[PDB]
Order: sequence, then C-alpha cells, then structure tokens
Amino acid sequence: LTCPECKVYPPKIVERFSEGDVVCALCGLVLSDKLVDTRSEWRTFSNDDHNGDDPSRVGEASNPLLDGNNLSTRIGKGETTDMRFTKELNKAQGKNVKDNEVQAAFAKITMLCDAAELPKIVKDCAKEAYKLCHDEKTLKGKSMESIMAASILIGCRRAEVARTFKEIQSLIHVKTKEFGKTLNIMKNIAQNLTYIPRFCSHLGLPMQVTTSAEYTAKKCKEIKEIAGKSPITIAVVSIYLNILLFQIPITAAKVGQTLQVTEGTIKSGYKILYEHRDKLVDPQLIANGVVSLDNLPGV
Amino acid sequence: FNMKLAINAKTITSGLKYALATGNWGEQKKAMSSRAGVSQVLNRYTYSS
Amino acid sequence: GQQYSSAPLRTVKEVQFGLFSPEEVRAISVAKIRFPETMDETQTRAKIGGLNDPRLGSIDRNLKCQTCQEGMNECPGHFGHIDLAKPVFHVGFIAKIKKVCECVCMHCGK
Amino acid sequence: KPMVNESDGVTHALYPQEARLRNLTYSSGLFVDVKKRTYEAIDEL
Amino acid sequence: NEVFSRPEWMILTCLPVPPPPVRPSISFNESQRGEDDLTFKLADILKANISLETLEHNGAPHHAIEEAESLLQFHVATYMDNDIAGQPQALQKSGRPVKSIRARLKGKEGRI
Amino acid sequence: ATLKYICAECSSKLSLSRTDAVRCKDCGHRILLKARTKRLVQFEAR
Amino acid sequence: LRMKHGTYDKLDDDGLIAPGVRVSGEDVIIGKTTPISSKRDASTPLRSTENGIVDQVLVTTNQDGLKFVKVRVRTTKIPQIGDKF
Amino acid sequence: LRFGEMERDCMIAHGAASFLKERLMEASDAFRVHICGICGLMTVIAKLN
Amino acid sequence: SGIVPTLQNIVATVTLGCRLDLKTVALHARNAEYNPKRFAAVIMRIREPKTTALIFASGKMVVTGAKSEDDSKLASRKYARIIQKIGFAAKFTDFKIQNIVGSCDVKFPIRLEGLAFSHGTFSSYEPELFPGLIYRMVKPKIVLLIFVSGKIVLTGAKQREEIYQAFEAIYPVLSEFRKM
RNA sequence: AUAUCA
Ligand SMILES: [Mg+2]
Ligand SMILES: [Zn+2]
Ligand SMILES: [Zn+2]
Ligand SMILES: [Zn+2]
Ligand SMILES: [Zn+2]
Ligand SMILES: [Zn+2]
Repeated sequence: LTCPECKVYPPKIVERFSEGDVVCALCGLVLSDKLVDTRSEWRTFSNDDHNGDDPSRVGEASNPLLDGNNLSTRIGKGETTDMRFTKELNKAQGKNVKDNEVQAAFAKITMLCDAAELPKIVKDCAKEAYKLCHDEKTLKGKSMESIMAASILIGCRRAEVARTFKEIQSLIHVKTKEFGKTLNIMKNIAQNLTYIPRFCSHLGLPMQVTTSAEYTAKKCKEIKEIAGKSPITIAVVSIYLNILLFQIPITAAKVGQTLQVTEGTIKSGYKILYEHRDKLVDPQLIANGVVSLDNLPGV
Repeated sequence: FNMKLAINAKTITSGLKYALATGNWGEQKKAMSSRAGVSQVLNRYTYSS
Repeated sequence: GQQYSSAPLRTVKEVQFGLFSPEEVRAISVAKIRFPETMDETQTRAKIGGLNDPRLGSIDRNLKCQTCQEGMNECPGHFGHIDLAKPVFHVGFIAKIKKVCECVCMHCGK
Repeated sequence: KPMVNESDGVTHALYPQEARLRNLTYSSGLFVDVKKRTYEAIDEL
Repeated sequence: NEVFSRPEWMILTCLPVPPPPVRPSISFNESQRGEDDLTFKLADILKANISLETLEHNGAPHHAIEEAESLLQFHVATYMDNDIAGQPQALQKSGRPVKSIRARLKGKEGRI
Repeated sequence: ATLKYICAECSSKLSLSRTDAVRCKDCGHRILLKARTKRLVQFEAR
Repeated sequence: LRMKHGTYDKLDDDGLIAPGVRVSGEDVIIGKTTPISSKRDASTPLRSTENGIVDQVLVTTNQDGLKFVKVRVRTTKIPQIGDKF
Repeated sequence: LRFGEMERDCMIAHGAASFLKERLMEASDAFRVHICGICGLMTVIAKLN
Repeated sequence: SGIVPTLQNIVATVTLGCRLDLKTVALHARNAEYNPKRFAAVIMRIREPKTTALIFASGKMVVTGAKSEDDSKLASRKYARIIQKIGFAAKFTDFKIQNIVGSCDVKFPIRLEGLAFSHGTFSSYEPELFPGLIYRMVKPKIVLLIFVSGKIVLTGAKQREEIYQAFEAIYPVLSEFRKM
C-alpha cells in the first residue's frame, strides 16, 4: 500500500487496528476499511476444541514444510455409528493406498528422539533431513536404518542439542563407518563442555567440580595441551583433575565408566594436562580435603 | 530386543500430561466421549475461593 | 468504499428454489478442479491450477481473479466444478429419490 | 522425588516454585523392575 | 418442475465447488498454514474420485470398484452432512469431526 | 555499575547479553530477574 | 511489516521494557518479529483498556529450551462508580 | 455487539422498518452483487471499470 | 617453503591378455599366496623393486607398493615375466598408474577447526571420527589429509605434478592457520 | 471447552 495523494518513498502508514482502518500517517487518508483479526481468525484453525461443539472452529492447521499438502480426513466412529460401515469404508481405503507409507519412518524418528530424550525442535529437523535425502541417488543404497540415524545428528547439530555419534550408536545402531559415510553425503546436500553436565551428574559431583572441570578442559584445548585426543577423553581427564582437587573425588575407573572411556586413555590425557594444572584451574577454585595442585596425582 | 526401543516412555508421560492439562479424562488427542472439566485451573482470587 | 457499477440497483422480489442440473453446474463453473493439492506448485507460494483458484476466486491481498480482478473486497468468488466418476446420492434426498423409485416403474419409467 | 530433565542432559531436583515459573511439570520418575526369560522345547518341556 | 427441478437432478453427477470465500485459507508462517475443513473434505472426494476413475478405466474388478464407489459416496455425502445417522463421521486428525456444510447453517449460531 | 539481570534466590547481580547462557554464577537455577529502570518513576500521592 | 500503531520507544534493545517504566494503552511491552522472506511484527501490546507500571520482567528457557519472557504489570484500582460490592 | 433475534423482534413490534434495515445492513453485513436476469444467480462477471 | 612432497605409494594396472589358472600360478611362483575363500586373486610378491601384485584369472593384474613410477613399471614387467616363465601366453600391456600417494611435513602445528570453518566447502573435519582434516581440492582434483602436527598426506593423483601442484596450492593456507 | 455474570 501507498497513499495515492502523498507518495513519499518510505511510505509511513499505520494499522489502526482498533478502528479497523489502515491510515496514511502523513495526510490521514484511510487506505482500507475492511480489516480482519488474525489472532482470532487463527483461533478457528488451531483451537482447544477437540469435542466438536465450537461453531467458530471450522478448519485445521497443517504443515506444508514437512508433509507437503496432503489434505485427508479419517473414517472413524461417531455418536450414532454401526461398527460395520466403519470397517468397510476403512477396508476400502486400503485398496487406494508406497511412499505415502514411508511417512511412518517419521514415527521411527519420533520414537527414537523420545527414547533419546530429544526436544520437539530436533525431531522436526530430523524429519526434514530425512525427507530431503531418503530418495537421493547420492545416498543410493546406504543402510536404511543408518541414514535416519545420521539425520538425527543433523537435526541435533542445528538445534544446539549436544549428542555425540557414540550416543546415537547406543540408540540404533549404527555400524560406525557405515553411518559415518552417510553422515557426509547428506551433509553435502561436540566439545569438551558438551559432556560435562551429564558426566558430572552421573558422577554425582557438585556444581563446583563441574565448573572447574569445564574450565580446565577448555583451557586444555586453548593451551592445545592435548594434540588430537578425542574430546570425550579430554573431558574425562579434566573431570579427573578437578574432582581430585576437590573433596569428592572420583576414580579413573569411575570417571571412565561414566564417560565411557578407558582409564588408560583418561590417564593419557590427564598426564598431558597435569603439567599445566596451575594454568588450568579456575582462579577461585578451592582445593579441599587434602588435594592442592602440588598434591594432585600427576599420574 | 533393545530395551530403550521397546518401552516408549512418552506413552505414559504425555498421556497423563494431556489429561491433567486439557481436562478430557481419556486417551488422548483423539478424545470424545472423554469427560471434560475433570482437571481444572485452581481458583486463586481469594484464599476461601 | 466499494466501487461503482453501472448495473441497475434492484430489490429481490422472489426467490426461486430448485436443484442444480449437472449441465448448469458445468456451465457456471470457471475451473475444472483436477488435483487434491491446495497451492504449492511443489514447495512454492502460488495457487495450483487444480484446487482453490485453478482459474477461481481470489485471496491473499492480490487482485488476480481471472480478468474479473477486483480482489477480495469486491469479488464474490466464482464456482468450480468436479466431474464425478460415477453417480452418487445427494445425502439430503436420498429419501425423495427412494420414494420416486417407489412411485415409478424401475424399467419403463412410468 | 520430583525431578527435571533439562536441555543439556543434566537431571536435578525440581521445587514447586521453579515449576510454576519455568512452566514445567512437577512430576517424578516411574521405574519398574523388568525381567526377560526364555524357554524352549523340541518338536513340551 | 420441468424447468427448475427435474428428478434426474437429485443424484449428483457434477459437483459444484465453492470458492475460497466459503472456505477461507490462512497462511501463517511458511511452516504453518490453515485450510478449511471443506478444503479437506473436497480433497478426499477428489482423491476418492481420481482413484475410482483409474479403476473403471483399467481392468474393472467389479467388486473392487463398487468398493471404491461407496467410498466416494461417503466423502461426497459426509461433506454436505457429517452428522449422518447410522454412518461413521469423517474425522479430522485431532479427533474432532469435520464441519460439514449442513452443520454451518444448522444451529443457533448457524448462518441463519 | 549496570545489572542487566538479577538472580531469583541468591540475589547476585548478573549483567549478561544475548547467547551468554541463561543460568547463575555459583548456584545452578535458571530463574533470573530484570532490575528496575534507571529512568526513575514518579507517582501522585493520592 | 504491519507494525502496531502503539509506541515502541519504551523497549530496550533486548525487546523488553525495563521494570519501573510506566506504560499505557496500546504501548509495546514485548517486541517480537517472525522473519519470513523483511519480517512481520509479532509484538505484544498492553491491553488497550488498561494501564500501569511494569512490576517485574523475567527471562527464561523451558523444558526444551525455548527463550520465553514473562512481564508483570501493576496498577492500583481505586473504587469508582460501577464497581460491585 | 449482537443485535440478535430478540432485538429484531422488538424492532418489528415497533414498526421501525428502516431502523432495522440499517442495523442489518449499513451498521453491519451489507454488500453489493451483480445478478443475472435470466437465471437469478450471482454468476455475473462484473468487470465494472 | 623449500618442502617438496615425498612419493610413498604407486598403484598400477596391467593387462596380461590371457586367462590364468590361479592354483598353477600360486603353486609355481616363488612368493605367492592364494586362498580362493578369502580373495579371488593370487597375491604375488617380488623383492626388487619391493612390491605386491594382485593377479586375477582374467589375466588382469594390480601392482602396488612402489615408491616411484620407474619402480612401478619395472616391477610390473617383472611380474609379467614370471607369469610367462610359468607358461602362459601373457603379454605386458596397458601399463597405467591409477593412484599416487605423497606426504610431507611443514614443520609447524595447524589450526584444523579454523581451516575447516574458512574452507568449509572443501573441508571435512570430525576429530572424534578421524583426527585429520579431509580437504578435497578442485584443481588439481586431489584429496589431502591435514594433521595438527603439520604432517600432510596427498592422494588421488594420476601424475606426479598433481601432487606437487596441490601442495604448492595448500601451503599458503596451512601458513595462514599455523599455531607457532 | 470449563468457570462466571444479570
Ligand atoms: Mg440485576
Ligand atoms: Zn497520505
Ligand atoms: Zn472474480
Ligand atoms: Zn414399466
Ligand atoms: Zn544464583
Ligand atoms: Zn444467468
């Protein structure tokens, strides 16, 4: 819209919703009189009416981004209904029904996220990653239970939900090298800090320990003390340093068990970091019990 | 027979959350006849209320 | 407002109820309606020559209403047709149809 | 006792006030002992 | 009446399709879009139609056709009236029954 | 000077910006408040 | 697009009014946009029939971590004519 | 507000023919169509311009 | 600079032109392995140049392990002579180098994450999966494995110049992302 | 849909 009388390039116009008019703010000419409430109009599509009494409720919302435009009701039981005609009209929908059934692979993603404790924004990215790569010739014939296992880490890597590839190896399934190549052909079409909360919780450490481990691990990387060790190992090692520094300790066996790393490996990172333990700790860390920097195992 | 794949937690979790929230005491987002108003928001106008 | 039309302004004096002859339904229609797709020319932002405005009514603060133009606050919206594969009963008559069969010969139509 | 599973994995206790403010649910975990036995016979025991 | 209402005109052969004003759509935010229950019910009629047309054209299996016809019969019928005695209601995903045309005119709060 | 947000329980000031992490420094609790405007408000004493 | 005729000046650059500012009808408490393409206005204005001073404003994330903000507005209602007792 | 059925009745009782027409038209709903003289339908493609 | 990549492995193919009886080949060769159940080829070896050959029934042969193009052709002719000596009507034809691998050391540590962010469309870096950055060069079409240590691997070349070309092209980039 | 208002 632009005022026919004035015409200034930045067309300064207001929507006086309350009087249901669209006005030109300069000359005051009314540019439109019919004006509709979009909130209440949207209430007619997505309501709270599941019973069926609302006369205002007359439509339904859909998702054109995920399921395209497939409008379709379902034959079901009503108040006055014979259980015979429901069966026939449903047995008649069976002859009219392959790819309109591969949408049940969304039910595979939804049941995987809920088994992996994943948010509602991750499922919808995993379902959009799967819809745009399951019929690709670039994926061709990859393990069909390992291409949807790869599109879940694609949806997590945008929704900022920290999930290692070994965390999705535990869910399903994953063949490592098989869902690692598939996680790249689709990509063409974590850190220390990520694990620390969970590992610490299982460890049963206090916030103080978590924060310091978190600070050490970052510094370890910043310092580049651990050249190429896996972040999981770095984190487990840092957790070892901080915890040992505090009162409630945790052993390598226990840390490794939670981090799902091996003591030997944690040892490997730990000793690399130990030399710069001083630099690593948070500045206002309070070593307690009897574990000061000098005394830390050093192992 | 992977356990995590077998038991769907969301079944009972969101199944109760639905009832308590909306108030249609039944399963689930496909409710009728279900009895609406079983669960409702607590009046906090006055203490007696 | 709502713009001027040279057409004579008159009042409705009689209302003549009736049923739609399929010939007429076809004759009024301004679009064929071939596809169960709303709009989305496959992931797009325009109506599909198939369901709502295949040639039909206009919405979305945009004139395009088949020559008619005008747009929303003038266009009444014009009908499309759908050609059914086999005859079906109009639910409302189903009984008047039944009664008519009950009155006439199911072979000669007398 | 009532708990909450935050976005960053960590689970911790949850008091009624935090529930009302962060619009959470004041719920606790349900855990059940499960056992999976296996049996076999040839062509009653 | 020979002019305005011949009995041959009671059985539906062609279906007048109402324009958007009668069944408004709303385009929210590119991943949210709302269509009217009629637009849903129509799409089912169409889908059921396109199906039965292909069946007759192809090798007509008699009993697999009349099976698809009485599906079409249902969708067309349930679109004008969803509150039919004896028949199952057409439902819309959320469990709520489709607002048929009859039902928009009917009650107090109806169009009348 | 300047306290962008305050803590709900421990009442320690926070002063954080966009994408800094919605949590308090020492205590966990993601609650956090807003702290009054420096644009002093005047009221009629009636 | 489609901005509210109300005023947006009381918003700090985080899109919120700081607590203590006095508000009034049609004024914008919470500034929001729903980018789609540049972007439409999805802001929250104070009810047009009311007014008062902002009491408290809190910023949080929820069960899945969606940033969401609650704004409290305080008024003092002094017995008027049609007031029931 | 709703000038409902019972209000229509009072106006009909008063004999306020033009006051009623106004409430129902000018004060609400009122619209203009072009109809055909042969088949009294809203079919007319009014390219009024 | 001053660094020039060292060739580490050359893979070549040769058509012998006649069908072979693998049990016979394996039996008569001085340094052969043959287990039909594991792989369908005789794995034959010679001491000079030190190489390994995969010999098929079709008469096709793959020769690998050489450090120079000269050594590759030399060892290939030698394998062909062995087949002849065993009695088949083999011919040394279609010698073609299919892959050349090279490596070097730039002598400084590299910031792989920075490089991956900067050269995102050519890079692939998942340190938990594999510690090196996989860089897919357009011209020449060579794949480089880049490590934090500064050690570099170049592969996918059909000609030696491509190995040399790619390194020359990558060096400025490695310098831009150094640690000390 | 609940609660409520005369
Ligand atoms: Mg009274
Ligand atoms: Zn103007
Ligand atoms: Zn028109
Ligand atoms: Zn007869
Ligand atoms: Zn605090
Ligand atoms: Zn006409």
